[PDB]
Amino acid sequence: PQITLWKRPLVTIKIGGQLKEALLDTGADDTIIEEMSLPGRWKPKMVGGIGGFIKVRQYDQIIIEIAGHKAIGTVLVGPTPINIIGRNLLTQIGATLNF
Amino acid sequence: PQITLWKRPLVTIKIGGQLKEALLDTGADDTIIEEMSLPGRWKPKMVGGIGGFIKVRQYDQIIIEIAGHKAIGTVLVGPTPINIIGRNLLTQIGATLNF
Ligand SMILES: CC(C)CN(C[C@@H](O)[C@H](Cc1ccccc1)NC(=O)O[C@H]1CO[C@H]2OCC[C@H]21)S(=O)(=O)c1ccc(N)cc1
Ligand SMILES: [Cl-]
Ligand SMILES: [Cl-]
Ligand code: NA
Repeated sequence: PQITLWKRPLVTIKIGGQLKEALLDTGADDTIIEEMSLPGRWKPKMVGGIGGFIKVRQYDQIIIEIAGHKAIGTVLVGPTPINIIGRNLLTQIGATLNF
Repeated sequence: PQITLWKRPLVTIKIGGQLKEALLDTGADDTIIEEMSLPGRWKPKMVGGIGGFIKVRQYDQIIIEIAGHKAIGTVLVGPTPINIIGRNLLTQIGATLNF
């Protein structure tokens, strides 16, 4: 796909057996999803942005289908106002910025 | 250019005659720069990010060069942790997301 940026670049993802919508975010180092359960081990992390930091759970080796493209990587889970696909998984689907 | 996402997509910007670095951020509606002086009047705006909201100064019709492309548009100034180029100016320089 080529995605213009006139509106937010929202896509459908599948994670943990659940379909969700998420923002493709080149400004995010990491992927962060709103509170949900995921299997396996986790460790606590703080992640910071505009407005300050939030505490999240870091799960490693989680598979996510992103607009029909599979990726595996770390997923943070916590009180983010929107689900965000960050660079750690955007690389894996071959996403690039073009101008 | 075609910019991969293995590293942060940082580019040089020029605003008020000064070179700065900024992040190309598809997850940002709005361009926001760290504190600096800009001409004209400003308007109030609240910006909500991962960690809560911040107050910023909204300047309209500001001339800004981004990675060698000319844009003229709205720039917010406030305590962002990093200079960010959001979709309002990414559209002006013709940027798309591709995968
Ligand atoms: C601020 C950037 C350096 C980092 N952010 C990614 C960014 O794209 C967020 C992503 C985002 C989007 C919506 C709400 C919260 C965060 N956008 C954002 O805060 O933009 C604000 C300015 O324009 C506005 O439009 C969106 C909210 C405003 S972040 O959400 O804090 C974040 C930080 C670290 C990770 N790993 C993942 C995400
Ligand atoms: Cl990862
Ligand atoms: Cl104010
Ligand atoms: Na795991």
